[PDB]
Amino acid sequence: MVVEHPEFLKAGKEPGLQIWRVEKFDLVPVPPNLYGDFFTGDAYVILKTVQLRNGNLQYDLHYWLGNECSQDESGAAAIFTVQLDDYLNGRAVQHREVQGFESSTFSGYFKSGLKYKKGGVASGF
Amino acid sequence: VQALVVDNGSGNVKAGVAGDDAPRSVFPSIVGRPKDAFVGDEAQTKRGILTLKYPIEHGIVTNWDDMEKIWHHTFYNELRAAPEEHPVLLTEAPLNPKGNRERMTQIMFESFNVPAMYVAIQAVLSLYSSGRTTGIVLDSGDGVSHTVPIYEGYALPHAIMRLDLAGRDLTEYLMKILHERGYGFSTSAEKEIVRDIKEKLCYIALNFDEEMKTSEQSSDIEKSYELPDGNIITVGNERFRCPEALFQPSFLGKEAAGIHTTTFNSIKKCDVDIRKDLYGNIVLSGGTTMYEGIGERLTRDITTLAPSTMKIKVVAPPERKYSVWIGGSILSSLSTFQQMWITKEEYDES
Ligand SMILES: Nc1ncnc2c1ncn2[C@@H]1O[C@H](COP(=O)(O)OP(=O)(O)OP(=O)(O)O)[C@@H](O)[C@H]1O
Ligand SMILES: [Ca+2]
Ligand SMILES: [Ca+2]
Repeated sequence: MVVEHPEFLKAGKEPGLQIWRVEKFDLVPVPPNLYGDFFTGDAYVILKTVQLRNGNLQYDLHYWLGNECSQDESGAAAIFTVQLDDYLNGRAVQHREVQGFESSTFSGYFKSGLKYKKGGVASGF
Repeated sequence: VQALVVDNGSGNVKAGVAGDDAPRSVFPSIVGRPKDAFVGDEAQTKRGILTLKYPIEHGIVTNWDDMEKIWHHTFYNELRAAPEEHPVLLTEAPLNPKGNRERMTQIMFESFNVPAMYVAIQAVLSLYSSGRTTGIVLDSGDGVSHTVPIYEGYALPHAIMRLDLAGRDLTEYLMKILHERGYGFSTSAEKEIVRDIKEKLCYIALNFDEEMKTSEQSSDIEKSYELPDGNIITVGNERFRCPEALFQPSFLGKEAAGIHTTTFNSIKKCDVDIRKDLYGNIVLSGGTTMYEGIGERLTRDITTLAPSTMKIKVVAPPERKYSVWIGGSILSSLSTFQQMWITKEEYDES
């Protein structure tokens, strides 16, 4: 079986930006009103989908690690990244993003730039 | 249903439940049978009446009957879990032959009747526990050391290096060099004591030749250890000469390349376009990577060997002794794990 998940079924269908937070060993949508603000206590998975001129879709997967996130969260973010790439037939390029050292590509996804906030969802461990 | 996670080490088994941050059970990978069978700590307490055997050699299961005794002990005496009622995640060494994987699978489904199982490569689990999908893991345990390049989640099989130099060789080398000061540690019991001395007092020199110089100039090198019998032993330059063998295997009469050279060689086997990401993500795993000073020393040595355009970063997670098991705990906790395993019914009808 191709490994799937309801969020997997929604991923990469249209050009745009999709952000999930790791919560208790699961991949949970971030409310769109919060896009660009990241909890320092958490880990996130971000899929940027681009419609190329040929019609085809290009995928970049980024996993963002907060300075205070727990090991379950960073480990799950990495694994979910692999799984979502596999779901996309391996055609995503994967990128690790650490708080305060993110790529200019990742920063550029957010018109207001990247911002951080104290707190986060409880660890699953 | 909560999965059980079992890391099958040459030296110790690590076992517990998915979702824990550390294994609840850690015990020696030893089976004793009379001179029916005893496993782990109990086997060592009855070593006087038992012949002791290690069923896992260099990370590979090589005595299947005794390995089944270890797994029985794990489920029934350590965890008190019905194996037939839990999914199980089992680990395997890099480069484990598919035939060995099939044999373990057969035993789990047909001896233990596990309902579902997943087999994971140890080094991959460790990379995940570090929060990475790309890097090169240096996993040095009791019986084997491997360097395992991983790209976007998956090991690159053609680039993995196996090194038959690990912690038990280092314990034996400390036993040997302690004869210089008149100690004669030789029995299996004495070996466990020397293992503890190694873990408590050893360290890796930043520059070996300079450390030899400085340690000769005073007694500041000397540290003391209380033996079980109450006598105190004093160890000097043995403290850093012992793990130096990781870098200089000739110290053990081995012609093998050292861990820095091996890591370099492993990266070189990968195509040029991904090497930067490997050099920048050298992740240490396993008990034999626990020596103070290892990261700084590896960084110097790998920087020397690698092209000077590369950016060398050695990562030394604090809980790296357990990183394989922890990665298994995380993986087996995910919402998607149930789609990854093989079920007993599927296996039985293959
Ligand atoms: N703090 C320490 N310093 C040095 N060596 C250590 C330390 N802690 C454990 N070790 C050594 O690490 C080894 C055990 O490592 P580990 O548990 O990773 O191996 P394993 O999984 O049983 O074996 P393998 O992976 O080789 O099959 C032993 O040789 C032990 O003495
Ligand atoms: Ca959190
Ligand atoms: Ca990919």
